[PDB]
Formats: sequence, C-alpha cells, structure tokens
Amino acid sequence: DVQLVESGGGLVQPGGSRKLSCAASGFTFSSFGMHWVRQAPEKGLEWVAYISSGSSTLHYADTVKGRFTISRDNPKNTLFLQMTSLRSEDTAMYYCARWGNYPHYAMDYWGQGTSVTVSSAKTTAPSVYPLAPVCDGTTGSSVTLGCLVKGYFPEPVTLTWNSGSLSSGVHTFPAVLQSDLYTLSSSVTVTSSTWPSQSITCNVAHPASSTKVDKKIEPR
Amino acid sequence: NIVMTQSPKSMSMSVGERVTLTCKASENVVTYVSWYQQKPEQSPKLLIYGASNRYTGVPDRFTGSGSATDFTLTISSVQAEDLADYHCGQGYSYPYTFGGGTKLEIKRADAAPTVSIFPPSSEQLTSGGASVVCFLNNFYPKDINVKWKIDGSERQNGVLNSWTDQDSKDSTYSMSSTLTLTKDEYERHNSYTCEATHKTSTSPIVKSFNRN
Repeated sequence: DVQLVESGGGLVQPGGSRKLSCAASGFTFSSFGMHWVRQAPEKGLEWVAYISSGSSTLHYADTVKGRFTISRDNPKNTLFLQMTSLRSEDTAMYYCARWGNYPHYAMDYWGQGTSVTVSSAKTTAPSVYPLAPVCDGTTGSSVTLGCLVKGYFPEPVTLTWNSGSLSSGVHTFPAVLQSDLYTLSSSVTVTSSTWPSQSITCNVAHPASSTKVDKKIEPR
Repeated sequence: NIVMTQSPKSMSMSVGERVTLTCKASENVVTYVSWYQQKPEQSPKLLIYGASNRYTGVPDRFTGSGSATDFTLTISSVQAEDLADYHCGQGYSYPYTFGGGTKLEIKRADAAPTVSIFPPSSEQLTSGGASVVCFLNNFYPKDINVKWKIDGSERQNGVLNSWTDQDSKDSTYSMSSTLTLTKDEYERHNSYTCEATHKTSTSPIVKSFNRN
C-alpha cells in the first residue's frame, strides 16, 4: 500500500540549515501534490508547504516564505524540504502528507514524522540517578521506585525497566526544560516482598548522543 | 487566512456518552473541513473528509457535520480507544489551516493520588547536585497543584512539574514534581515536603522526609 518514510531530522543551531527527506512507495508519486505539515512540542498542526505533482505550483506558509524551499525528485520518488535561516520557533515534528482523495482533496496519507530541534544548546547525554525509597521502605505490599534523567539534550530519551520486562506499572514523565537542558523521571512499582532480592534496573538511551545507561536500584 | 478555532482543547467524556467537538471557521468553508485523529505515538490519520464522509476503516460512531462557518465532530458513544488528539482542517484555500486541536480523554471516577517522595541519591550528591523528587500517581481528575516546602517554607524556585497523558490501562493521570537544589543548599536544611491540592481532599496531601 501507500508508504511514506521520512528522515533528516536532528539538532541545528539558530540561523542554521537542514534538509528533510520523504520517501514514497506503493503509488504513482509523480501524479500527486505533496505537503509538509509540522507539529510543535506545544503544539497543534501547522501547514508548512505544498508542491504540485510536476513541481510547478509551490505554496508556502507565511512564516516560512523565503526561508524554506520545498522540492521533489520524481525519478527517485522522494519529496524534500530545504530549511534555512532556522528559528527557535521552527522546532517541531515534521510530517509529509500526500494530497490525495480525489475529487475530495485531503491529506489522506502521512509519513511518520521526523524531529527538528533548533537551539544553540549542544548534544549532551543525561545523568541517570536511581530513586530509591526512603532509607528502605518497610511495608505496603507494593513499593515504588524511580529513575531520574537529568541534564540532557536534545529530546528525546527512552526509558525502560529491566530492559522491557517491567512495562506495566511504569510511568514515564514528559521532559521539562530547565537551564537549557532537559530533565525527566520514570517510576515503576514492584512487589514489596521481592525487592531488593530481585534486581530492578532502569535503562536509559539517548539517540542524539548514542548513549545508553543502565542503573540498578539499591536500597538506602 | 481561514482561521479555525477548535474548542475545547481538552475534553473528558464518560464511556457510553456523546463526545462533541466544535470547529468554527473565521470565514466560509464549502464542504472542505477534514478531521484527523492522532493517537499518542503516531502521525495524524484522516478520519473525516468533506465534512461528513468517513474514511477507510473509520467506525460509524464517528460522524462529522456542519456547513459554512460551523463544523462538528461527534463521537457517540465514546469508547476507550477513542482517546486521542483531534484536529479540524480546511482544504478550501491557501494557506491550508488547522484547528488548535482537542485532547479527548475518558472521564472516570475520582481517584486520590498515591504520593512517594525521594531524597537525592548519594550518586547525585557526590557530583554536587540535589534533586528531590515527588511522584503523584494514578489520580483523577487531572488538575492538581503541587507545592514544595523546605523546613516548612514554600519554595517555587527550582520546581519542575510534569504530567503524563491519560493512562490507557486505568484512565488515571500521574505527575512528577522535582525540586532542583544544589547540594550545598540541600545540606543546610533538614526537612523536605511536597504538598498537593486535589479534588479528592479537603486538606492538602503531604509527604515529607528529613535529610540524613
């Protein structure tokens, strides 16, 4: 069926430049107009650009006009977005979408989204800290443990407990920016009679810096 | 530009009940409103086209209506899986525009938060940091207010609050609150307390430890 796959996202300095790609398959690419649409961390969908099937009619949102250029390479079934003069405000998840559903034109198929972060903060792996009930939490049947993920950039990080074995009972909180770096936490609940005698480990990975950290939760 | 005003941005609906979502245009749209459903991990998917046509694999519990400047999305009855962000959009005129979105949640029974508090780890301390962390887990409704006290005095500097989205398993919320200090300050006080105010208690919900 119809398939749209994107890439080219990443971290860029303000005023910088970047090019996103959207690969298409399972339809006649050169017969459809295509859109770029973006979604800021907070929030909403925002139309960015349109290009007709043969690259003749091009349209732009007011806020990108003169900075972004949309194009396509029909022989290679690929749609592009050239971003230049990047602003903090251009930080978003970018989606490509097909202009299909003829005669009732609609964005009928969307790519998975590729993330663009624009800031002068640099890529930094997080620090990872185990949390760690009281001095050691007697009683309760259930006990709650935690993982603190601190001072990382950019988004995102992914959190697992016992490498995915512990999935139910886990709450992983959305990152918050402070002092121009991100911080989040994750909580898990386990049986009180089996902790600490069976180990619990939070695993954290940070794509941008290719970093992976495991942290066992010790009593104390 | 055709401005789309979508309300409410946040809506809770009991399973079995009717969900209604409004999108008003700043000027006329001619059967050119579409609706998109966006589930947490994923990309938006076309739900309604041309105001009232359902797209491939869209349940008939979803209907769209309207004309001119007034459109609606109506989900009757809401089921557990209808939990998502919903976006109206017009394909009538360049620039194409979207509503701000609505977050549909499930309304359930009130639930008091379960609070755990955590002193900074010895590993953070040894690096010179001192974050104190409070988990407020599995509560409903979502509105909750957290205050930190240090030796009994309120402190809002260095406080980080974060809410998960609605939990798929029990339709509750959880939130995390972090007080960020330096070790050198942390070492100078004795008692740390997070206090929350929530629908479920008349009195604030408290949780405290003394540094040792």
